[PDB]
Amino acid sequence: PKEEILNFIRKDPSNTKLLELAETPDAFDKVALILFMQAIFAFENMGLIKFQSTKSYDLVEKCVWRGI
Amino acid sequence: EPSTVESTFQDVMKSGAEGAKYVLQSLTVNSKKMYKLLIETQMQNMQRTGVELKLFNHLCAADFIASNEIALRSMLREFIEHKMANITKNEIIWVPYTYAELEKLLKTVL
Amino acid sequence: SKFSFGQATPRTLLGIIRLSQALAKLRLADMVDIDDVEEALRLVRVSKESLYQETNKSKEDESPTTKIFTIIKKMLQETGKNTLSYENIVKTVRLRGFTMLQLSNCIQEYSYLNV
Amino acid sequence: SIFLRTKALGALPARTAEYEQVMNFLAKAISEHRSDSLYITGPPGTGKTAQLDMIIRQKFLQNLSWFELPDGRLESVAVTSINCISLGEPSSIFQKIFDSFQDLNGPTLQIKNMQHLQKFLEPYTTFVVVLDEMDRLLHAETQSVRTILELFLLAKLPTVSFVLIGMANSGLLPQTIVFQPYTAEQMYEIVIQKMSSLPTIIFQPMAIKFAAKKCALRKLFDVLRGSIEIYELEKGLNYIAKVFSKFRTRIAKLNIQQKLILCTIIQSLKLNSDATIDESFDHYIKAITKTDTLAPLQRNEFLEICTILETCGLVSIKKTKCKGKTKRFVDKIDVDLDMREFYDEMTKISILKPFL
Amino acid sequence: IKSTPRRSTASSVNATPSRFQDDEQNAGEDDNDIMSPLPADEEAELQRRLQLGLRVSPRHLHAPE
Ligand SMILES: [Mg+2]
Repeated sequence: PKEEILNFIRKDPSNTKLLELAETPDAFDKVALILFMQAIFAFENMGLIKFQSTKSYDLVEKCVWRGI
Repeated sequence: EPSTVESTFQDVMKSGAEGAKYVLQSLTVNSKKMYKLLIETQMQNMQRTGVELKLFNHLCAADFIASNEIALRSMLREFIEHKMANITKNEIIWVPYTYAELEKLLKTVL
Repeated sequence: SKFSFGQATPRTLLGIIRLSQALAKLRLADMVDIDDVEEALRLVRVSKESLYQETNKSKEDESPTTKIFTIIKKMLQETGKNTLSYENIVKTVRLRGFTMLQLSNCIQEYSYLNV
Repeated sequence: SIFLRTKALGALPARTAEYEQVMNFLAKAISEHRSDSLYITGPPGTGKTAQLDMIIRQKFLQNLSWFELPDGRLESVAVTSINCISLGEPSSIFQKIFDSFQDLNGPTLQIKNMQHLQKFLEPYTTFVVVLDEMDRLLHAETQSVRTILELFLLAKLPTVSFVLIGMANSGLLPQTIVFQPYTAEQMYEIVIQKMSSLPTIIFQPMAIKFAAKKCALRKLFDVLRGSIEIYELEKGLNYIAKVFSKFRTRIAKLNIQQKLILCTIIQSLKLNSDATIDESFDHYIKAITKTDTLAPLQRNEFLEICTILETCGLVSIKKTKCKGKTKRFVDKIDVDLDMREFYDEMTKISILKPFL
Repeated sequence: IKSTPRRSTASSVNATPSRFQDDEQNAGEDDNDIMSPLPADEEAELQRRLQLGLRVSPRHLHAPE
């Protein structure tokens, strides 16, 4: 959700750098990209996804099937 | 666990938006004018294929920047080292970079 | 090449004869002259040049030094020596129509580069 | 003589914007005794080494001096200069620092890495080091960035007092300062500032302005020094233009026979792209037989003409491989000239047309 | 005012700088001798001074020769 993400990141008034990023209109598009990059690399270390070329980083494959 | 310790050992952020700004800052004044005309001509119609070999020499005829015609190789071998103007003769050049972030680069060089 | 037409078949040779014989009937002549052969060959070249553009350039009027160089090539074809004593080439230039003053300037120019 | 002292030639001219930023980094590391690392980048010729050497030779256990704090105090500051390229191995950079700080009368210990160097700086005194050209410290990504990462961590932890000031070439990150190159007005002030000790100035105010803009600091010194050697060898405004012209021309210096082979070299690369020396010799022979001008040459003497174009700077001969079925090692021929100047010099003689 | 003044005044540029001519000095020295009898725009005159490189001999804002 968009309304719950912006309201949660503004609950820390001690950090002045967190309130400056939420004021930008592209705040929801930047927070979701950071959590997505942290979950993609966490899946590659466990063997869930697989990358193609080295100097590309554009397509991912599947190597784990639930049930088999 | 989000694993914050093991995440600092790989290239998570992984052709260089912030790295290209430091290259033009260390160059001379005349070197920045050569890249400004190439960006404005390439970003004019993103359906223009780019800047042709003889097309870049026509820009010097209206603005005294370079010396003559044989001095084009002195500036072409330096831009390709920093990954900013890839060649793709079918000489039409085209750098693999969109116009979404390229518009902000013109404000910094100005 | 890209404009690869048909092979030079013997049937194309007989077509020029039939076109030249038909041109003599319009002029009421019992003999085919040279003008009928050139007119029949022009219609074949026009139909074959329809693919090429109308851009034709030709230039052959430079300095007369090139014409004198052709006489030197005749001596090298029969012999093939690059000596400095040239007494037979001067007799050939005089029969052509060139002067002796311009001939000395052409020999010295070629002798500097050893030709 | 005034011509002998002119050719031979703590705030540097045209550098007050970066000199205050450099001294500001030491005002918080020596006064508060905090360890921090500094990073200085920029193109070669911006006067980076001349700026750091001027501070040590002015306002600055062997190698012990005193630094003047802005408020007014005194502290034992040790400043040394160690070059990275003037070493044998990049991993042995910790031993050179120990020899430049510890006295020769005491015991000489051996330093292996960080564990042997951090314990020495624990009891101590601000240790200032100047690591010139830190870009050569890498091992030519995991094992490459090892000496730089180890030296950065040594100058970041507290409890010690070790500062690091490096001069590279173009939450614990160093302060990056980009050295701006000298322009026309910046290079003109340094000339008058360096030659201020001379009584008479034989240079013209309009001649230094041309060399300052055409060179936009090491390139400007070679231009001004070349004008003095030229003027003294033959015996102003025209003196600055002769240094930029004495250091289409490569085509006129050749013979008519060498121009015929050169014209056939670029012709074979247009209808065949990748060509070798064996294929270029066959194309040149069949091209001169239709015109029936000049005598042909053998394959052994064909390389003599191509050697003249390589020494002058017109034909580049490299060694690559093939792309067909017989992918073997062969010598390929290539060029590096412009097509605008090539189609203009041979057309003035009006003697060759089908060879172009 | 473009098929004749652009060619007649171009011959005087080869002998005007005593040969270095800056673009900043063109709007202060030639404005009372060349631009006064022949009015022209500042942006249009920049392309005319830069087109001299096509003649080989009459070669930043400076115009070396
Ligand atoms: Mg240096």
